[PDB]
Order: sequence, then C-alpha cells, then structure tokens
Amino acid sequence: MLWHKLPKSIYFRRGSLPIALDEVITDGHKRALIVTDRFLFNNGYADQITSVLKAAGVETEVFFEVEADPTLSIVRKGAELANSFKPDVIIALGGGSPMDAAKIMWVMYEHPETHFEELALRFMDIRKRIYKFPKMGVKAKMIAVTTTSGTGSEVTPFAVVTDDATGQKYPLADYALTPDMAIVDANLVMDMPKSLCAFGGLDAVTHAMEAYVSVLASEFSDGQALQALKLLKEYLPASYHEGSKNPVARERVHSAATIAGIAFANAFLGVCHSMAHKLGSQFHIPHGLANALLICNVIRYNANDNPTKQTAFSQYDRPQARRRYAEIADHLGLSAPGDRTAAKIEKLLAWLETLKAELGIPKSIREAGVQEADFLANVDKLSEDAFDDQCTGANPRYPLISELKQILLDTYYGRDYVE
Amino acid sequence: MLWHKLPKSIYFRRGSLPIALDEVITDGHKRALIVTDRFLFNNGYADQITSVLKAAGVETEVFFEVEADPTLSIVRKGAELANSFKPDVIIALGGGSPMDAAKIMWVMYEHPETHFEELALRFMDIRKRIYKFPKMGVKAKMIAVTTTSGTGSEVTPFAVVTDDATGQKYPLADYALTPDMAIVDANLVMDMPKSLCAFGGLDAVTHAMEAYVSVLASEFSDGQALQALKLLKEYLPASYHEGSKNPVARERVHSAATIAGIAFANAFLGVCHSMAHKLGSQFHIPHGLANALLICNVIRYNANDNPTKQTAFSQYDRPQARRRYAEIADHLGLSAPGDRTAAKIEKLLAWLETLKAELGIPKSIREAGVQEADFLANVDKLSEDAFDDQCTGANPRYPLISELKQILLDTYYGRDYVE
Repeated sequence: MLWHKLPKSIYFRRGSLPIALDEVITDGHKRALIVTDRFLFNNGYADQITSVLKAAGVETEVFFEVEADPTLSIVRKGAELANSFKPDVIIALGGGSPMDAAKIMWVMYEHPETHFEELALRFMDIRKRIYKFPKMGVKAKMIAVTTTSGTGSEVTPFAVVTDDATGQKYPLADYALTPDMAIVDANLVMDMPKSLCAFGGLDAVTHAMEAYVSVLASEFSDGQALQALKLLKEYLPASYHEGSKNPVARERVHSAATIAGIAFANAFLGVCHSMAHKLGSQFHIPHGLANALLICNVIRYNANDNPTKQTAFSQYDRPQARRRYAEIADHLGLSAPGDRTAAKIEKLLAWLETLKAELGIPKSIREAGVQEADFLANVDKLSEDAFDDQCTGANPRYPLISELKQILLDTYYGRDYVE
Repeated sequence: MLWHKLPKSIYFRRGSLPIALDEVITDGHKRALIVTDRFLFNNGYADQITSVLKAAGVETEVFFEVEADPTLSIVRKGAELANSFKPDVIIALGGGSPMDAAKIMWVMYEHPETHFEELALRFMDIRKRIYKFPKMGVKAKMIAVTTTSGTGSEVTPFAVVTDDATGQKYPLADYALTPDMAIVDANLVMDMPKSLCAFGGLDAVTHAMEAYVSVLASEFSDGQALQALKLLKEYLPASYHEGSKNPVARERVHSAATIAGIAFANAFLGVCHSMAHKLGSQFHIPHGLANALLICNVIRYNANDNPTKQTAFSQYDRPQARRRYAEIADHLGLSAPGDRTAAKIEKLLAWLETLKAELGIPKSIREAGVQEADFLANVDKLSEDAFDDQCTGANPRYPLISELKQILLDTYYGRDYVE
C-alpha cells in the first residue's frame, strides 16, 4: 500500500514569500522563530520575513547558527532557544542544512524527551516503524522556505543530520515532520552562485531519476518526477551560464527541484543517496556532487534485467528498472524511433556527461579532491554503512556490499560498472 | 587626588529613549546588540528600541537570558553571541542585573583573553591597580538604559556579578567600562511594582548616604548626593503608594537613583554595600533590602568621633562622619535649630524607620526570611568576606571583623549598635 502526502500548502512564484506570511502566519500566530545560516542573516534574507511579521503583532527570533551538514549540537542549541522563546511557529530558511535541522528542532521543542538514536533507526517500512514519531502540531507549526534548488526538503520528511561524534549522516524520515507550509520563491536564488545551482540542480536530477524507477513509484509520483526532469534539461544549463540573466530558468529549476521532492517524498530514494551521504560526510564532499558522480553508474547497476536480487515489494513483480530508464529518455527526447531499450540508456547517460561537463562537474572522485589512500582505506566502511542507510531500502535490486564498493571505486577511477 | 568622570551623555526625561537612539546610535552604527531580562522581552520593552533601530539601517539581536544576581555563565554566553553577531554597539536594559552583565560582556567581546578572577581583585586604589583594564571603545560602544530606580549602574563602573561556582558577588569596578551613554526615562518605571520601587529607591538612599560621608567625597559628589536625598524624601513615599498615579514622583525618584550614581561612581560606597552583597548572595536577599536593614546601624557605626581606625586618606584628616550625617539632616529639614549634632542623627535615623515602615520594609533580617541557624553558622564567613570587598575600602573607619559581625547580628535581632 502507498500514499501521496505533502503539506497542505505549497506557494510558488516570484514574490510569494510576503504573500505566504501576510496570509497565514499572522492569521493564527504571534510568536515566531526563524532558522537559517549566517550567509542569509548577513545578506538580508531573513529580514525579508521579519520585516513582514514584526509589522504585525508577531515577535521573531532568529537562529542563524547553522552550518553545512548540520550536527546534533546545533539542533540541541536551537531547542534551548526554542524552549526559551516559546514560538507558535517555526520558519526554516536557507535550504537543506537549516530545513533539515529545523524540522528536528521542531521535535526537541514539542517533545524534548526524544533520543536522536531512536530516530535514526533504519526500518523495513515507514508504517511498521518501531519509534512511532510523536504528534507535532500542538506547540508550533513549521514553515519551510528555501533558498536553493536541489533539496526538496520543503516537502519531504527527510531530515539529514550528523551526530557530531561518529560523523555519520542519519537521513532519518517521517511524514509527521513534514512542513505545514512550503514556500518556494525564486526571489531568493536569482543571486545564487554557480557552485550551488549545479550541485543542487543536479541532485534534483537524482531525486527524480531514482524515484521514477523506485519500487514505491506510483502514477502519482511519476509525472512529477518527469516534469522535474524535462525542466532540469531545458533550464538547468541556462541557469548555470546565464545565471540571474535568465530568471525564468533559475525559477523553473527551483520549482523542479521541489517537484522532485513531491516525488521522492512519496517514492523514496534509491542507493545513490546512501553512498552519497556516507561519501560526502567522510570526505566532506557536498550532497549534489556525490550524487552526480555516482548516478551515471547506479543506472548501469539498476539497469540489469537479471540482477542478483530484487527489493521484495509486492507492487514490484518483475524488475522494470531497465525499462523505466527508457521511458525517461523517451520523454526527454534523447530517444530516436526504432531503438532497442539498450541505447536509450546510453543516450540518457550521454545526456548526463554532456550535462555534467557543462556545469563544472568532474569526471571522478579523484578529481574531486580525495586521495586514493584515504579512499581505499575506508571504502569498506562506507560500503557496509551505505547498505545500512534507509534510502537503499527502496532501490530495485537490493545491492550487495560486493556490488556497492565496485561502483564506489569505478567512480574514483572514472570507470564504468560492467558486469 | 580625585576625579569626577561619567559618560559624555546622560539623557533624561519622559520620552527620551527614541530621542537617544534617533540621535546617536543610528548616527554612527549599523549593528546593535541588546541585553535585558525576560520580563522586558516579554512585556514589550525591548521592542521599544528595536522598533527605532530596525526602522534604520541597523540589525539587532537581543540577549534576553539574564537573571537577578547575574552569573559568569550568562556573561560568557552573551559574549559567544556577541562574538557571532559582531555588534557595533551594545544596549543594556532592565536595570542592574542586565547592566551589570552587559558592561562585562563588553569586555569579553573586546578582549576575550580576559580572566574574570583578574577583574574581581580588590585593591587599595583604582589608579594603582594591578590589572589595568583594557581599552574598550574600538569594537563596539556601550549604551545603558535602565528600568529601575535604585542602582545607578547607568553611570557607575560597578559591575556586580557572581562566579556561579563560589556564590560570591564580586563588585568589580573600573571607569574604563562606564557607558558611553546613559538613558534614564521614566516611561519604563511607571508600571514598576512596589517590591522594586521600594528596594531600589531605598538602596539609592544608601548610594548617597555612604557617599556624602565617604573619604573620597568631594564638593563635586556632595551636592548630587544630597539632591539625590532631598528627592528620595519628598517623592519616594508617593511613588510607592500612588505608584503610576504620581508619575512625577516615580520620575524624580528615577533621576535621584541616577544622581546618586553620579556620586558613588566618584565617591565609592562604604561598608553597607559590602555586607549587603555578601548577605544578599548567601540568603538570596535582594540588594536594596539588605541595604535598608543595615544602613540604620552603619550610621550608628560610622558616627563615632573616636573609632578604632580611620581609612588613611590624605584628604580625610580627622573623622568627620558624625558631622556629615548632620549636614544631611540639616539639608532635609529633619533638624531643628539649636541641636547638638547628636540628635540630628537620631532625627535622621528616625526618618528612615518612618520611611522603611511606609514602604513595606521589615525591622530585621529574621523578619526577612532567614533562619537563625543558617545565619549564625555562616556569619563569620560573610563577616570576613565583607572586609575583603572593594566597597569597604572607602568607608571612614576601616571596620574590624570584630565590629562588622556585631552589626550583622544586631540587624538580625533588630537591635542597635551601641558601643
């Protein structure tokens, strides 16, 4: 059985933010907290929402102390603040690291009794979950603005954090901590650098490419994934080169990244986000860049009509991955009439290299600043710990630790994944 | 040698606060921090200054986490914040606990190298000080609003804090941490409770009664002390009973409390503030209430023309304390023509009881919630540790530990201090 659940509000157009607070926050709340990173407190992005609340009978407080790949130390810090200001609403902002950290502070504020380890517990299903998350709408709601175009955390329950002790990103998940509102306005990403419009807008390509093929994939989460893929193909290159000079593309890509969140929130990720999380917390590689190096092989991995194993899901009778990856190309135009289902993937992978070459993305991990000695020494660790991530419990061929490492290395040496 | 140094600005009238920020802060600064207590963050007293700054090109941050009798834990907490927001100006508010804590955060922000123990070091003189405080006007200025009428911390270098480990208030002092501006508007004390208008407006009676008699007393700091005493006599009772119904008195008293700060900042306190600090940190008695129980005896102590010792100050040739306490009464009207310098003190002490009875002040410490067993057991401690306070190095008869305890006890049993 399946579902398609999101916030009961997703406002999205250039100029939507005040028209998403002049509307709902002030009509129901008078004590707000804001979560973001310093670059946005400094550059005047959080005073774009405190301007409109303080003008109303609302009292704001900003937790600008967040860092990339957030830790559990910060989260506990914002709760202390949240436990002191007693907010009626939380307004995450900045994209990813803040959003992934505010919806968990939302927890430690509603229920400070919680223990993070009981949240990072992998599971076989989301309903048959041992640590049923508590109900969180009673103390304060949770709003989610975003300033990047690669995460989808505005919609999805995923909340990636780090222990600060082991150094293991725990992509915990539960729909009980979806935002009540998601605001995705391109006013905030028009001036975003290229190092981000690439990594971000290129994870989104995975958010949707290992969601249209996942086993939990459904008709609900297949047209959105695609529409997140026909826009990242016609507007992502332009948003990189032209930047703010083509705000429509820098806008459409911002919506796509979110639409892919409308997909992978319902149809969880595959395996690229498992190896990515572990490969980007060890070597401190960003999210999107770990996903762009692997995706072009994971496909070569999941696209084997006769794998070693399937993921054992009723709705998934026969392995269809080699097929789905073709409907993708068939939808994007990469496919020519009279193909054979084996080139449509080549024509697809060819579109990525062509797309990774024109965004500043390297051809391997070695080129990405990781020493062969620091990799091979700890590869078996992140290859056993990827298997133990919750994201991999949805990809269509239940990878073997024998088979993950092989694609870690073939992405280090820029090789393929023949079998 | 002596001095009379204060901020280069003391604005004071009902409605002065915006006219003290619309004037100077915004003309020179664009990044401000505010320090206060929760009662004022909650009750809308800090958004009376953030309203006017944010309306300008200024970014504010409020450290509302302060508690009565502040600790060194909070102070180090606000520095972390101050080290993160990087303010151009600090705006203390609330009176006492915040003000005494912000001008020391000002230190840990300018010079985080400092070590509190090297600040709480008693000394024989302020110039001949071992730990010459550093220069602090370079990172951020320091403003000082006040919302109570008993402290004078707006003007004075005194910054009373607590280790949080030993529990010993260290009334450190240095003019290098005087505020650059002091704002004393009665708009903020009109709605102050009676438990505070009494304790506060009754310490001020000591701020000035052991400053007109101190050895460092000078013509500069004698008319102010008195004017702080002719106003606390004609307007303090009315500000207690009538409260906000006589805002002129609730205003004049607010200025007096500050004028006494113009005195005891230059002519340090005597001994009542030494025993008070130690007697109010052990039994958690408030400041003003520890000073109102003792003052009516310390006078009987300092008013002995033949004491055991003087304070050894050149300007202080013969003990004049028994005389000064008469010019006080002679100025307030308590004195009738044809007295003998021995009744003018009785007529003075009589004015206090008469004044302590009509403010809700008890007649002893026992009545103030302190058990005879918890007092006599630790009296010799706060009697040896009062002698070691910096305030007592200015009172005119260099008390003996033999003689302090005797007045601690006579204030417990409500007795006098015959000798």
